[PDB]
Parts: sequence; structure tokens; C-alpha cells
Amino acid sequence: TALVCDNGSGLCKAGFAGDDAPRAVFPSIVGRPRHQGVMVGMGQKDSYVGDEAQSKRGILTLKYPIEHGIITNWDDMEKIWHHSFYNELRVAPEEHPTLLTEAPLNPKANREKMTQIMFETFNVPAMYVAIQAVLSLYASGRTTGIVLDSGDGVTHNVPIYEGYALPHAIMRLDLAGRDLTDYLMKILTERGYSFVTTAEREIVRDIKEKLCYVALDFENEMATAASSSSLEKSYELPDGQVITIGNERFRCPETLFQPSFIGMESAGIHETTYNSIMKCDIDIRKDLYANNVLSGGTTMYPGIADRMQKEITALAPSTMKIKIIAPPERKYSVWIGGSILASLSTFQQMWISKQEYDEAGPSIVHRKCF
Amino acid sequence: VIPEDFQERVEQQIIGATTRLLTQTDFPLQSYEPKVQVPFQVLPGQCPRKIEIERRKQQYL
Repeated sequence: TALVCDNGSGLCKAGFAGDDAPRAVFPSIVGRPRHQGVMVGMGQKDSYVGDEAQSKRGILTLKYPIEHGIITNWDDMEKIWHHSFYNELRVAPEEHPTLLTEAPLNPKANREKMTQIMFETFNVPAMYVAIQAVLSLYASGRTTGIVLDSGDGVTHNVPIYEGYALPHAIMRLDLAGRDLTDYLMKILTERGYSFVTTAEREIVRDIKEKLCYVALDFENEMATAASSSSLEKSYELPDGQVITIGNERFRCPETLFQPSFIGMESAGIHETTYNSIMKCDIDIRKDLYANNVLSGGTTMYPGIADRMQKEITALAPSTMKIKIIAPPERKYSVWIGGSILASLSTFQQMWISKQEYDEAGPSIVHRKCF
Repeated sequence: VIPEDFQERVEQQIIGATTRLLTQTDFPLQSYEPKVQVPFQVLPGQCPRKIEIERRKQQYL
């Protein structure tokens, strides 16, 4: 038996190893009651965490833990894990080896700290660390791949070769689902819907899931949208007001290719991925062109696979079969990978474990782990 | 004759108008306006946006 917990910054996922789907999903938020004396009077638990926190979002305090993919506060993250294990998973954590996942290039101290907190406080005998792209490629089922990953708080590209990440070719880009929601909010404000409150912002997120899609030939798509109402798609707000969106549906996704709409100057995701593989070596470049795989929430947008296929091919030399793949469950696919990974019996032999944990202890997450 | 001046007409005016003065207050006007999500360019036959604002605020008052 084993546990898998994962955080694409946006929402976090909790599941029993080997299951074809996680047993619960809940959003990456913690909240403490604003009067501690009342809380201790009640005995009402330390924090609301997961969706019920959203249900109470106004009645209490709320805070995010993993901003830009990085731990902002350990104590909050451990409260997340506590809520996950007891409320979602119910199991005793002491009785089940547990898998926790991280964004790449995590500053070294954070790995050690995370290990220390899990092992010592949560008291499981064994635990393992993984870098999200690595698990998502495991879900794709290759050792040999270049991954696109985008959970709503960050995005990265990651080359992985025979099951290892070539560090230097990794790049960060700070352009993710939150930023897309904000740009969409701005342009709808220019239409005059003017979402600003957290509740409205969540509605924006829902619109992103319902009605966005990439353009192909963006300038042609935009022109056709200007030409005719036929591209319109309408939606009705929870309050029963109807709102109508044209060009904006594909225009909002363009920011990924077209970060000048955000007023940031690093080239768009396709460019960044090309430049990463250029940091990788011609020896392995062909297979990288062979396996382009999309991960995390932003990949949710329809059609993005074709747009990437075209734009990469253009930026690439026209001398390989480029192949995008967008495994249907790609956002969950990060957790799916971990579930299968932990299912592998030999990983029990990989386990970092209490006996080592005394002497070899905090450092072995650096030394033993990958 | 075309007599000379617009100002002569203004001088010939006599009275204080109805509202101009007692209405004065420190309050900023646009600040009264509720939020509401109606687009800027409604479909003809819909209420244009500014009407909705007046109505909602008047209901609230």
C-alpha cells in the first residue's frame, strides 16, 4: 500500500497507489479561523482546508502555500497534508509509505526541510520525492521525453532522458493559469464585465474551462471573429446575467505564445521549449522532437496541441517528425504517474527509511534520492 | 438690427435657477455608481448600460 499527494500549485490531489484515479481532489488553499479564542472555545479544528474552506472563504482567513510552484510556508503545507491524510484518506499516515512531489530546481534546502517535516512529524516509515514533470512522463510512459507542464501557478518545460532530468536545459516561465485569468479579467473589463472579487475570479476560471480554445492562424481567426457574430459563444452567470465572448476566447490563450500581451519579454512557450532542446544535445534532440508531451491544467484548452505542433515545427528545422501528444488526463496525469511509480515494487527498495533516517537522515534526500 | 452681444442677454437674465445650489455636496458622483456587469454596447432593445446604473442606485436609495 502507498499514498500519492501532488500539487500543480492550482489544485492538489490525493490517491491510493495503483488506482486508476485519485480518491479525492481539493484546492490548494488553507484557512484559519480569525479569532483563535473562539476556535479553542469551540474545539472546531485548527483550519478549514480543501473545498469547505472555499465554502467559508469569506467567514475566515485564506492563504496559498505553493506560490510560483515553491513552498511559501512549511507549516501551512503540513496542515494541507494533515487534512489530506485524515479527511480524504482516513488512513493512519504511520502505516503507509507516502509520495510527495515538487516543482523542478527546488532550492536544495526546501527538499531537506520537506523531508524532515514529513518523516519526523507525520511518522510514516518511508517516503519518496519526485519532480512533477518526471511523474507526468511516467504517466505518458516514456523515460525519454520533453514535457510541457502548466499548473495554474507556474509553467515549465523539462527534458528527461532515460529517466533523468538534464538540469541546465530546464527553464522557468512565470506565466500560468492565474496570469491568464488576470489577463482575461482585464480584457473582459474592456468589454465591461469587470470581475474583481474572488468569487467572480473563480467564475472567470470556470469560463476558461468552458469556452476558451486556441486559434490556429491567430490573425486569421481574429479577423474572422471581427467579421461575424458566428464565432460568438454565450454564457450565463450564476446571477442569471448573460455574457457574450468572441475573439477573447482564443485571444486569452494566445498570451502563452504571445507574452507581450502580458508585457513580459521572454519568448512564448513554444520558443522556450525549442530553446531548451537547443540547450539539450543533438545526440538526443531527435527523440525530444519525437516525444512532446503536455501536462497540467493549462493544457486543458482545446486544440493547443495543433497550435504547438505548427509553431514548434516552424521554429524547429523542418527535418524531423514533430509529435505533440496531449494524453487525455494530462493534468491528473502527473498524479497518475506517481500512482504507477509507487506501485512498482522495486521502489520499495528505493524507499528512504527510518533506520537510515537516523544517521543518513536529512542529507540522504539530497544524497540517495533523485 | 442685429444687436451686439450674447452677454447682453445674459445680463438681462434675472433669477436663480431651481436646483443649482442646494444640491451641492462634497460627495463624488461617479462613486455613487453600483458595480454591474452589463456590457458597454448593449444590443438595441436592451437597456443601455448607464440606465441600469441609475435604476439600481435609485432602488437602493
